[PDB]
Amino acid sequence: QRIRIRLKAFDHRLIDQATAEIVETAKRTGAQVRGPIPLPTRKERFTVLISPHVNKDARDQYEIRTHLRLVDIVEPTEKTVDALMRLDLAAGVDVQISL
Amino acid sequence: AKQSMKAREVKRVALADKYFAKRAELKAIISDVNAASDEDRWNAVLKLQTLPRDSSPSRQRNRCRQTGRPHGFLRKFGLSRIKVREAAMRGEIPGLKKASW
Amino acid sequence: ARIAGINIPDHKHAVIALTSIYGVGKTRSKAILAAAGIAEDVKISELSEGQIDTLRDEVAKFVVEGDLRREISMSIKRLMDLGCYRGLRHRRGLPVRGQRTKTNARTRKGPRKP
Amino acid sequence: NQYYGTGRRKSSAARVFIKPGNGKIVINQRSLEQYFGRETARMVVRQPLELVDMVEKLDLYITVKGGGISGQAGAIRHGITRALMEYDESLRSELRKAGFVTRDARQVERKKVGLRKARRRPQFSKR
Amino acid sequence: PRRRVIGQRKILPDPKFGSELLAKFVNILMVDGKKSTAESIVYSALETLAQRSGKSELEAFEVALENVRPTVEVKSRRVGGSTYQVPVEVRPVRRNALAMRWIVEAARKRGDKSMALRLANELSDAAENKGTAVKKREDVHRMAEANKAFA
Amino acid sequence: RSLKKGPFIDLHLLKKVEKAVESGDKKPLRTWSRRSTIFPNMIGLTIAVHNGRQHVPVFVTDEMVGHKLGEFAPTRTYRGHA
RNA sequence: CGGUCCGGCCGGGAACUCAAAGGAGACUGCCAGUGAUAAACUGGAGGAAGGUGGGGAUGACGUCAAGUCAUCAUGGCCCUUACGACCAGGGCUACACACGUGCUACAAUGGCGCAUACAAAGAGAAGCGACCUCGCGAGAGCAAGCGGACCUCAUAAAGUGCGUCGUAGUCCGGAUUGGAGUCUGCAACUCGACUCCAUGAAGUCGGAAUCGCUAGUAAUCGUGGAUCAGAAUGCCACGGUG
Ligand SMILES: [K+]
Ligand SMILES: [K+]
Ligand SMILES: [K+]
Ligand SMILES: [K+]
Ligand SMILES: [K+]
Ligand SMILES: [K+]
Ligand SMILES: [K+]
Ligand SMILES: [K+]
Ligand SMILES: [K+]
Ligand SMILES: [Mg+2]
Ligand SMILES: [Mg+2]
Ligand SMILES: [Mg+2]
Ligand SMILES: [Mg+2]
Ligand SMILES: [Mg+2]
Ligand SMILES: [Mg+2]
Ligand SMILES: [Mg+2]
Ligand SMILES: [Mg+2]
Ligand SMILES: [Mg+2]
Ligand SMILES: [Mg+2]
Ligand SMILES: [Mg+2]
Ligand SMILES: [Mg+2]
Ligand SMILES: [Mg+2]
Ligand SMILES: [Mg+2]
Repeated sequence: QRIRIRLKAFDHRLIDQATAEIVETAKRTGAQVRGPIPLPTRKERFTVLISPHVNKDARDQYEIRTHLRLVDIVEPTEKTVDALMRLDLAAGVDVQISL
Repeated sequence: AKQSMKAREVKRVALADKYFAKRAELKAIISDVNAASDEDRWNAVLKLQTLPRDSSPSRQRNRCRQTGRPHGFLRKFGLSRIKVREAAMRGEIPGLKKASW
Repeated sequence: ARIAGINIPDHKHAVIALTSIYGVGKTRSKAILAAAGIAEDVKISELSEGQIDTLRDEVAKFVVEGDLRREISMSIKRLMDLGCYRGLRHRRGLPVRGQRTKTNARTRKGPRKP
Repeated sequence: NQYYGTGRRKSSAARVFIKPGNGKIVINQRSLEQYFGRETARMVVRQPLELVDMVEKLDLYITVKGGGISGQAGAIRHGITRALMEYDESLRSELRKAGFVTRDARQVERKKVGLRKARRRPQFSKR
Repeated sequence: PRRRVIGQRKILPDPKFGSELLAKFVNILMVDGKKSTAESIVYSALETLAQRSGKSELEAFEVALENVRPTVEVKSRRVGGSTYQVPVEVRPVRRNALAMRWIVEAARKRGDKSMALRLANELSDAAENKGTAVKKREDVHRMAEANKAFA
Repeated sequence: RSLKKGPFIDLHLLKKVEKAVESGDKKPLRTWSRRSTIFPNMIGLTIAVHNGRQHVPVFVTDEMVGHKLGEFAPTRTYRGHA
């Protein structure tokens, strides 16, 4: 088969050390790996009133960036499966993997 | 924001989850276009008012979780714009830095 | 020339000609001329008399003249004697469909009175 | 071989392949008169190719994405000029004087808070 | 403009003719960013100026433009609450700018059907020194000669 | 308007007119239900409709059918400015 | 390049567009001239960009006993079978008037009809909801796909081509009112949005006065989001023409 792995996080340093962890766990265990590719980063904006009572035109603008990385895996061995299910990832990376 | 106004809100969502999203059957199934369009649909329209004046998610004012403010709400955070800003500058909301594009 | 609507219209195109008939807008006028079989860019000069009471025959299928004015005037007096909320806005001179009267009720109230 | 150029204007992006010899310009598998109805857009895509003289000497295969009419036509002209400077490289210094080498960096200014537009302010009254 | 005295932006020539003064004339005619609408009005007006009333088309356009260009205008000068009207010579950049602005505004307030035929009448009035775009020029020239003492 | 699949009336008003249907003319029926539509079944009754502070009596005639009860009880008092 | 049902749709390619990580680039660095052997100014070359390249964020000591005890917190005062608490209905939408901020107009650089081009930035699971069938229409029925560079919202409008209207209170304007509907919701009377038919006010460019803008700006044309069951001419964003 191919197994597809999506990574999303709020930081880009933390997300591509996490991809570097899973591209090098996967041909250390001996599989061709496809990627990693950066998908477009979805940025969500917010705009608040800062004053407790009036003054409409005084505002702040904030943002959350969600970075995305995609790795496809070519050669899903038995050794490859038990390697990258038991890996030491950080608290900021969300993983959702595809069969 | 007036302890009773929050208790009115806490009671409203707890009583809304009590009936609706479970027994929305009274209008989503019987008030349909087929052979139930006889008296059984009409008794369904009558039966919908036996349930309390609450129960409906259209009476949720959806206030802030800390202060209980009814205005300036943000559904992403659950907090008012005063408390979103006060906690974002403290670094409490993850990934929320000041936007400048 | 004149119709069963016994207004005397223009010598412009017929689809604007029948709009001068009270009770016929543009959709009704397009439905008259399509059922009478006569094109829209055709004036009522070039329209001979066999083509004009085929229009009077077709216009007579709607409630269109001062006979409709009676139907409109019965609609308003009925509310003005029912004593409902719409009749109170009608018998007085204030807007009926729930618009702002603090400002800008000016077409209903006439020019302003200091 | 194909000689290539990339040009862009406001939000448009054009790739340009030039091929040695004839006068066929085809754009998004349509030719110039079918794509650009406006004569001004036809002229500015022609413009780099009359300082360099090309009667029917270069086939141009161009595609373009994004923007509008004048954005795409300026993105083509910037893409042609980069392809011709790849083509012989002696063309640069007269193409500089014509101002065609400059990437036009004029972007739309963002809307600002408190303002009706990028710079339009609401109507002020003293009282 | 206190401190940063600037250059100026360079514009395209007209596509059909290679004219940069017609490109300025289409710009002055243009309303709300509609350039394609305004080129069709000028080209319609320049044709019916050329073909109905003597050829040599943009040769005829400057014959109409020569007859509305002012040579001396007036400008205020504030001293003590009594501010004089002093005649000043007009720059040739401003000469074309004032002539084309007076012709467009003359052609706007006519009663004919199209805009191109209002423009065509105003250019044929100006080529023969009549109309109202010419009379804006001598009204400026009358006022300049009236205040000639303040040179 | 409300759509064609069912006019609205409250049940406490529907039962109260039902017992004035058979048992005859009464005192005017006190109600707070201004949002109910007037049925055929109510011609001849007097419904006292609440308007915020009082109950205004409404004698039902045949042209009131299909209207709301709140239309015959004005909630705002106003008579001239100056 | 092969093949094709002529759609990158298949084989395939990693060039190009683009995506997002890393790096390079602009410093008055270089060349003249002016300058007090100065700091700095004018001009030129090269360059994608030149002198703060464009825009944003970033707001010194302080001023106005400026604003907020109704976001929250808090000193003092006051209420404690009520100034606390629950419920139904009404009200915040009243209307002789005056003012502020907007939207749409008074048309021909336009209105209407048919045909046909070119965007960006977003949102979505009690959600976005395609195809097909029914309805003039708002919508309805059925139901795929999508937690999304994949699916949907979602066919951008100004523009361009052809035809018509021919300077009129009009084929301009769409206020008001009548009738018939749809959807959301326990519930649209007071007091929702939208659709169809009919109605077709004022308005023909605005007194004294006054506002915004120095370039991708003004002007004009559409698109999206937050709030939100439903309910923008407001607010916050985005591109087109210019
Ligand atoms: K009519
Ligand atoms: K206090
Ligand atoms: K109310
Ligand atoms: K009202
Ligand atoms: K407005
Ligand atoms: K105003
Ligand atoms: K309502
Ligand atoms: K009309
Ligand atoms: K909503
Ligand atoms: Mg609500
Ligand atoms: Mg309203
Ligand atoms: Mg814009
Ligand atoms: Mg404002
Ligand atoms: Mg103010
Ligand atoms: Mg590569
Ligand atoms: Mg004070
Ligand atoms: Mg209540
Ligand atoms: Mg209010
Ligand atoms: Mg759709
Ligand atoms: Mg007029
Ligand atoms: Mg400035
Ligand atoms: Mg418009
Ligand atoms: Mg908007």
